[PDB]
Amino acid sequence: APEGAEYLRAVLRAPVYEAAQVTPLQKMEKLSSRLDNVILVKREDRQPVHSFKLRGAYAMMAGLTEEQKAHGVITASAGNHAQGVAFSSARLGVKALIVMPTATADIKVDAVRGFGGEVLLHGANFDEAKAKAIELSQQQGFTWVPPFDHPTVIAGQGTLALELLQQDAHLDRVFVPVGGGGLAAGVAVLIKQLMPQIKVIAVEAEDSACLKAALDAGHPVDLPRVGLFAEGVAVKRIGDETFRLCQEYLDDIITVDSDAICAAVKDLFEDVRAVAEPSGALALAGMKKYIAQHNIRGERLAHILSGANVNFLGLRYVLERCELLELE
Amino acid sequence: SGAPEGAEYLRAVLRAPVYEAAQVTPLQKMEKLSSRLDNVILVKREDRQPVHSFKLRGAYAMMAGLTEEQKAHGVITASAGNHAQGVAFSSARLGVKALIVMPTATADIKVDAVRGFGGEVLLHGANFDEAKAKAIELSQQQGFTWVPPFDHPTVIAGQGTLALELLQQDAHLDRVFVPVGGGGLAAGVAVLIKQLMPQIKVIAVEAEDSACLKAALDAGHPVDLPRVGLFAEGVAVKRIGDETFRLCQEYLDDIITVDSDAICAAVKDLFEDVRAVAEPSGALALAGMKKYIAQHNIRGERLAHILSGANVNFLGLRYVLERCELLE
Amino acid sequence: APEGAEYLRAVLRAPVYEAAQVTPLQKMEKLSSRLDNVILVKREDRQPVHSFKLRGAYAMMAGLTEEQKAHGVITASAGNHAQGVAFSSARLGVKALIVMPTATADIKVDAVRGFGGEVLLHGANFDEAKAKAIELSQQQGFTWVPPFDHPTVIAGQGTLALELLQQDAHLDRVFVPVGGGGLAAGVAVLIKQLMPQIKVIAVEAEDSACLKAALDAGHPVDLPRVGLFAEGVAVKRIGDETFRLCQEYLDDIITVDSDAICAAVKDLFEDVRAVAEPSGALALAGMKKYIAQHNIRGERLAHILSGANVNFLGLRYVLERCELLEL
Amino acid sequence: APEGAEYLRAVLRAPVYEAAQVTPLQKMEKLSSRLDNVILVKREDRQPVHSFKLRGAYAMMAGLTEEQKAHGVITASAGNHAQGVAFSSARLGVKALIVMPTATADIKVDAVRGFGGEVLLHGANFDEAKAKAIELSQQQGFTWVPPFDHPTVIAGQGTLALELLQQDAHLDRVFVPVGGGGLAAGVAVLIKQLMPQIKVIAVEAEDSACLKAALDAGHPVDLPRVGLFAEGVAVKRIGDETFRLCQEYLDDIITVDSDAICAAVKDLFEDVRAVAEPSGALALAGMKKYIAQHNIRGERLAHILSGANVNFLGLRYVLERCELL
Repeated sequence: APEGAEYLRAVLRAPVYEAAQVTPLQKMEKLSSRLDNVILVKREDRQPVHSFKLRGAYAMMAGLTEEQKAHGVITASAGNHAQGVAFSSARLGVKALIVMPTATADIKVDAVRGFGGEVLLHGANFDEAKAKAIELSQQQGFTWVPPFDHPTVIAGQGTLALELLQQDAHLDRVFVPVGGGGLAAGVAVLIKQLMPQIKVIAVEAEDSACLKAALDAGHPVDLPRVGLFAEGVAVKRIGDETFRLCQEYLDDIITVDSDAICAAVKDLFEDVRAVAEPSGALALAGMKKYIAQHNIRGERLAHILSGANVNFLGLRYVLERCELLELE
Repeated sequence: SGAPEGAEYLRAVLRAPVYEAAQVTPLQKMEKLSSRLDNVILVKREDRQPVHSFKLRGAYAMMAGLTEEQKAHGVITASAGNHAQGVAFSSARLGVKALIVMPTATADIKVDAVRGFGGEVLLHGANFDEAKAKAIELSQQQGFTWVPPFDHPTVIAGQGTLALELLQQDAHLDRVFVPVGGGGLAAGVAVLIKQLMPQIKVIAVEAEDSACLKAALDAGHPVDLPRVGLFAEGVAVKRIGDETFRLCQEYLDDIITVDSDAICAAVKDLFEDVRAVAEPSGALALAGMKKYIAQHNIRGERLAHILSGANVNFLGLRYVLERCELLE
Repeated sequence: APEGAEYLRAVLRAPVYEAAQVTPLQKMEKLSSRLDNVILVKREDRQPVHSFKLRGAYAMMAGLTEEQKAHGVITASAGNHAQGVAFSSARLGVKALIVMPTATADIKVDAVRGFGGEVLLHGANFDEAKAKAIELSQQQGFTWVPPFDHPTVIAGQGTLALELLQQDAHLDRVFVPVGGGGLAAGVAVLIKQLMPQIKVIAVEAEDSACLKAALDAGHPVDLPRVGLFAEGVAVKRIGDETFRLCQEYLDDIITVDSDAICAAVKDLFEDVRAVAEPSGALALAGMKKYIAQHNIRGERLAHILSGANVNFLGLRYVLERCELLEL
Repeated sequence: APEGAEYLRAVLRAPVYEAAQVTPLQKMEKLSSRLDNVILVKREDRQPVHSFKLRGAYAMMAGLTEEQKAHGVITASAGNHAQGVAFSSARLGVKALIVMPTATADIKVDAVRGFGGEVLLHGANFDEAKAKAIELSQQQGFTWVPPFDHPTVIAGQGTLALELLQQDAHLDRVFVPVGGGGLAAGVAVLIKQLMPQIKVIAVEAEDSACLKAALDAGHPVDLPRVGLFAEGVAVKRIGDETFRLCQEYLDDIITVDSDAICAAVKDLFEDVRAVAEPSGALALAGMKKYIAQHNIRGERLAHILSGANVNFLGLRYVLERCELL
């Protein structure tokens, strides 16, 4: 449980650039002209695993002891965290086992194996895959790699915000997607240590708003049901350490429905020619709603395209909603 | 430079200054498709060009070859898509005025793409034919040099640089599959390869409802098609070019046609193997190759196709995805 | 006189990456095994102008007022600062006049002109060139671009240190060449705000040690004579604001002679295939002498290759001294 | 003894881009203004081993059978060829032994070891190291990787000329340095198959003109003494196949003295900021002499910076000659 000062030094020490790279901060030209603001996208889809999660996973796994590395790492994931851990394991020479639910698509399982990870199909949902991963952790001595709730993982995602401040120090507000809150905690703790004038706003899907629920209650709480449309942010309970940072450093939170998310997927395809996954377009959808609700004009605003690992046939849903939005 | 022989085309391909605007594009193995089809299946990534289609090669070679008088008088063409984007980019890079005529009903995103590349756009006509008629009239009135989309020896040599790159990126290639609209790309690839590695088979691929080259090969000369399908916009060509048909009839090894559903399946294959979203004409050649592999029971070979373009309407993707879902 | 926190925010705000770029931090293999330390070199020669000075020049010039750019900028420089101001003016669309001594090599003034700067040849030495530059500045109203003594110039150079910390946070010590003191002040203030456990060592040539003289006296002092071998560090008086920061944040200082500098040129050519100018190999020379004097083993030590704009014929002196060392 | 058409197909089939890269063709701005020609330099010093030799070595080594690769490769070289063979062996996963004279400088032995080659120091000169290389080849079954006299080596270097034609098709003349003639043969045969109107001119140091000697006699002869200043072109006898191709396809040959080479080293340092070794500046020197001898103006002229693996202390002699000029 470090203070902001220690987090800043951990962000600097995190060796993310042995696996991840500095990603472009690109102006969205069509959307900037339309919304009377300078809107910039942090293109985390350009990482080797096509999401940001490589940063925190590699940071945590490089920081393990020689003993822990020799016994390998385990985790449970539906996709993006699995590719982060598989890729980091190949680079570090460490055995990695990823438990995924039995219903996981072959393309996702293949991607994890292609990056050098061992895959175990187990469980009817993510909760049963995580139970198997923790059980196997204690039984066979694998080290558990948490997808968000860990200071070294938060520091790793914080490298993203450090790049932002050097790529554009005149930023006014940064919009961050939230699942368990690893990324939001890293961005918010880093920015509040270096350039606290910049507003950090968390964005959540309406049917997956576990941080909003935790903020309302004043502590982490379980959601009764989590929507599955945005896979990456389908988290039932915000993390303990991530909530501590988010409750302390976030300036605001906003929620958006499936329609806004799909509109943002279309916006990013037309402005930067990338197909974001729904959780990758989430922060943009929040920013667009924030801009209208608060009548924001003349500012420099950034959102994180956090991932672009999309199911091809799953794009039918996104495109159908976009067609339905045209009819109105 | 009116009806050149093979040796004169070869030297023309070396002389085309395409690398002042275009770039050498990757030749990638499609891993999933290669393991599934028992061949090494490679894709030439022409979507990686600055205008996201190969048409920059022919347009820039032809426009850079014009006299100092013609350049000072500017160029003109009629197009709503890739050819217009290639002419606009070339004119910006050569510092030459370019006017592009499009039908008044053309979508804003198409018009703005050509404008963003540096081309003046004149909206005129109720269809492509009237847009072309205006452009030819303005060519006679105001002295613009018309830039043909395929039927020109310098345009053909410009596209031929694609095949010269292929021979250096993989000289162990067995067969190359090429989409055909008016025949410019196929003529350049065929004449180049038959001058340097004649043992490589070059096979043209056409949409069933847009096969003006199969019609011209059946008749022995260029003929007009009654109706042309519009699904694959890039290859919606009513009549093959005179010079391209001369080279295609002389140097092609085979031709094949595929229906809309085969194209849609190819779009899905390219999104899952190389993470690109091809437009229908850009997946045409892969559709052609997959039918050819099955009809001829081909195994253990090295086969290449050209992803010729990736300028896609986002909302147009829902038909492609609907057909893919019906395909299982 | 900003505080450490203000310098940190100034470093982050410095728009240096509109002109300069992030330079490699390379390991020197041959030297590392020989001296039993991991020795890293920051390759500032890889900047478009082939010295670090682009960072501070562009930051200061981008930060003027629209009125100041309309009137233009002036500076006096013998080489590397001139190419930084020339390049920054072309990128910013600003008029730049550079006063250089009449004896400046044609290759140096052509490089400044090639980068898009007006050159005025005047003066028997750098002093008379600076005097004419300040004179034209008061008369015609050109904004003077200081080579080192300016918070925004210092903040610009500080971006080098911020890169170092993200490229290797397990560094033990960083060795910095010192002329006027802007780079050493940027590097030292930045690192002491973020990773104060890291040691920052200034390195000066013996016949140009105006920071050593200033530290001995407790204030900036004038040097009677300054050696001209290492052109970039041939400064007679340390800057006021750079001295304040250097006195406050530096961990140590060391001086070296012409033989050490020439030996460090040979080292850099054989390990990383670069021809450093004498000022660019200076920090390495200090590092080697520091390692021996303090018996340093098993540490991670970085120096800055600050520039590689060498007069070809001027290399005879360096090669001559290296042959004498070989004998 | 393949024909021109066969070499062309060899150049296309050479898999050089698995180890080597397409190098820049750069205009020399200062020298182009001074000499009233567009003077372009092909920067083969930017190859991973800092010489063109990685092209020929990788193409030959990749063309070996699986059994040959399993038995390993051997060569004799104290400089650039050693680094090319070493680097190719690391990319192909093949064992390589390199025999070098016992007096070879440490930095040269370490550069070959760093690229992944086994070094055996043996012999009082190059001839004694080569004899040990062939001996170890005949006993243990190492495949001998020739530095120049081999059709696949020649076709590997010829990729350099195929790049040149696509980088600038309005080239008038190309100048190539010659040691054993593998580079010149590959460049000359490639260009004469595709754009024969382009002149190819061999350049040789006077102290090492084994190709001019072979052309005078009409067949490969032995040079009595060879100059060692330009190490990479210090070859006693032109190859058999490289001479056959050079004699048929070159347009001209020109020699230069040491001072011309030194002046060219200074020109390249001031125009492109590289320190060429003497063999790498040889082509430029020949081109400057050619330009004056034939009053060439307003043309597009290319030379090959063939290598920049230089001895630092050796620069003292070059610098002294440049000050005297």
